[PDB]
Amino acid sequence: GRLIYTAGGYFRQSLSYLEAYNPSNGSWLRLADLQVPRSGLAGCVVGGLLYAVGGRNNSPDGNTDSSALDCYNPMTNQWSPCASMSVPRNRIGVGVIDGHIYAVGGSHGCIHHSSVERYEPERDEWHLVAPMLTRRIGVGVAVLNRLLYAVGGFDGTNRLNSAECYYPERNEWRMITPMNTIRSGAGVCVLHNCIYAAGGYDGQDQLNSVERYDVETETWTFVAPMRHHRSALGITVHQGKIYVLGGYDGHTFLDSVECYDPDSDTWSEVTRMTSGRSGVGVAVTMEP
Ligand SMILES: O=C(O)CN(c1cccc(-n2ncc(C(=O)O)c2C2CC2)c1)S(=O)(=O)c1ccccc1
Repeated sequence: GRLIYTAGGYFRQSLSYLEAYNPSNGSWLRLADLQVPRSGLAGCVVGGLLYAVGGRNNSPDGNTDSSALDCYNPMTNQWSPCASMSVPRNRIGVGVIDGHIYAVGGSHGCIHHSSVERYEPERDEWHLVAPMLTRRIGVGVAVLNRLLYAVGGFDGTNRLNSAECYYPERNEWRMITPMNTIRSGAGVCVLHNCIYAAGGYDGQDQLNSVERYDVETETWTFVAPMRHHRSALGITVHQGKIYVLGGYDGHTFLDSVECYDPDSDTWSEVTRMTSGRSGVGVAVTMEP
C-alpha cells in the first residue's frame, strides 16, 4: 500500500503508539493507540489489515510477555483482538506466507523459544508447526519465494550468526549459510532476491553494518553500512527501498529513519519519528 506503520516500541517503558509515515510527502499521522502497550513485538500485513504480534508490556508496575495478536483496520482506525498464540513471545519475529502469519521464537521469561506457530485469519486459529533447530529470541524473520527464514538472535547463552530456513511443504527447518556477523535484535527484510540483515547487537556493540544473503549463491555479502548503529530497529521495504526506523545506539533511543537505495548502495536520512524509541513493529499498508 502507501504508508509505513510503526506500532508500539520502548522509551522508558513500553509504548502504545501507532503512527504512520507517508514517504510521498514526509508526513506522520498519529493513529489509534494499541489497547496494551508493547515493545519487542513484530508487525505484518495480511489482506490490507495490520497485525501486531507478541512483545511485552514493560511498565513501572510489571513486565508481562505477550501472546497477543491484534488487528488494526485502517478504514476504521480501530484495533480488534484476535486469537492469542500458544505462548507469550517477546522479542519475536514474524513472516507472512500465502495469507498466513508465522510467529517465530521469542521469549517468555527465561524461556527462549525454538517453537513456531502459524495463524490462519479465515479461521482465527493458531497452530504449532515444526520448531526451529535453534532457540532464537531477538530473531529476524523474512519471507522470500514462499520460504521462511530465521536469522540470528540469542539462544539463551550466545548471540548468533547462524540462520535457518523453513520449507512449509516439508514442515522442516534447515540451516543456511551463517552470516559474517553475530547479530541479535537486527532488522531483517527481503529485497529483490536477497535477505538483508541490518544492525543488531553482536555481544559487544550495536551495529551499523548491513549484509545480504543471495538465495541463488547461498553467500552473505556486506553492503553500505547505515549512518547510525542500531539494535532493536524496525525495518520494512517500500517501493524497492529499505527503511529502518529507530532503535538503540548504545547512548540514545533513536528517532532516525534511514532509507537504503540498492541501485546506488547508499543510505540517507529521510525523516525522524515523532520521538525516539526501540523495539517497534513495522509494516506497510493503505492509508486510513
Ligand atoms: O525485550 C527487551 O529485553 C528489550 N527490547 C528488545 C526488543 C527487540 C529485541 C531485543 N533483543 N533481543 C535479544 C537482544 C540481545 O541483546 O542479544 C536484544 C537487544 C536489542 C539488542 C530487545 S526494547 O524494549 O525495545 C530495548 C532495546 C534496547 C535498549 C533498551 C530497550
